[PDB]
Amino acid sequence: TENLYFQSMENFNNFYILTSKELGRGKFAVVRQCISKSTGQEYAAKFLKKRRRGQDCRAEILHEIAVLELAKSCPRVINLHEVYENTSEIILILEYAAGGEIFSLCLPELAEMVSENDVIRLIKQILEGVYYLHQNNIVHLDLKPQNILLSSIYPLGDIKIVDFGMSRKIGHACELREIMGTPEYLAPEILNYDPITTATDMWNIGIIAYMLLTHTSPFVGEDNQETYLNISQVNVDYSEETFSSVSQLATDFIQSLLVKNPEKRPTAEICLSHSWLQQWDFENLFHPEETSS
Ligand SMILES: O=C(O)CSc1ncnc2cc(-c3ccc(C4CC4)cc3)sc12
Repeated sequence: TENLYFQSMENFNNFYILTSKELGRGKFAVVRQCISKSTGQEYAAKFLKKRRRGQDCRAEILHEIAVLELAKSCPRVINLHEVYENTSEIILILEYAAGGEIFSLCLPELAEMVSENDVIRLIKQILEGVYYLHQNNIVHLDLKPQNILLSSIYPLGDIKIVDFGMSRKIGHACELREIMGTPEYLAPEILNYDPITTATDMWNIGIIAYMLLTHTSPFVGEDNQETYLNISQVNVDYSEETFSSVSQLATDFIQSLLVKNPEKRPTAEICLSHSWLQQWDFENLFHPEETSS
C-alpha cells in the first residue's frame, strides 16, 4: 500500500538503457552500468531493496541519499545524479567510476603496474575525502578497498568513495549493523562495541595503505576466530620480507593508524601533513627559502 516518492520506473526506462556490464551484487543491492539515451553518458545504477531481512529500510536509504547529497561538492566522494523508485527498489543513478575497485591494485598480480608515487597520490586523495566527511560529522564505517573506486586504471585516475550504507554520526551506538562488516576490516573498537568514532575510518585507511604496498591482508587468518584475535591484539606482519620494498615513511604512516586505542590514531587532517605524503611535482619550479634578493 506504500506510495512512491522518487521519479517513476517508466521515466527510468525512457531516459536510460542498462548495459550487459553487471558492476556488483550484494544480498539487497545490485549495481549495473547504464547509458543516458539522450547524451550517451555512462552511469552506475544501484538498485537498493526497500525491504531487507524482514525490515523496512526506506528511511535508511533516505538517510544514505541525504549523506551523498551533502558530499556533492567533494570530488573524492561518488556523485549522485538522479534517483528513481519502483515497488521494491530505490535506484541511485551514480557517477560511473570506470576504473573499478582500488582492491584490484592490492592483488599480487598488479604490484608491478603501481608505483610509490601512485600509492602516495591515492592515499592523499582518500584522506581528502575522509577529511571532508569527518568535518561534516559523517563516519563512513565500511572503508574496505572494495568501497574505494577509481575514475580510470589506464592511466590511473582519481579516487571515488562509495557505499554509505553503514555511515553514521560520531557517538551513535555500535549495534548489529556495525559488527557485521567483512571481519578482516573491522576496527578493534567495533569488536568491543565502543561508540562510533572518526578514528574507525582512520584504522581502515591504515589497512588500505598496508594492502596497496604489501599486496597482503594485514589481519585475515585461517578462520574468523583467528581474524578477530589478529585485530584485537593488533598482530600485524611488519617483517623484513613483507616490507623489503616499502619505505620507512610508509611504514610510519601505517603504524600510526593500526593502533588498538582509537584516541591515539591521528585525524585525517594530521595524516594529510604526514612526511610520507609531502612530495614536490618535479615539473614545477620550487621556490626555496633563500630568495635571490
Ligand atoms: O556499490 C556502490 O555503492 C556503488 S558501486 C559503483 N559506483 C559507481 N561506479 C562504479 C563502477 C564500477 C565498476 C566495477 C567493475 C568494473 C570492471 C569489471 C571490473 C568497472 C567499474 S562499480 C561502481
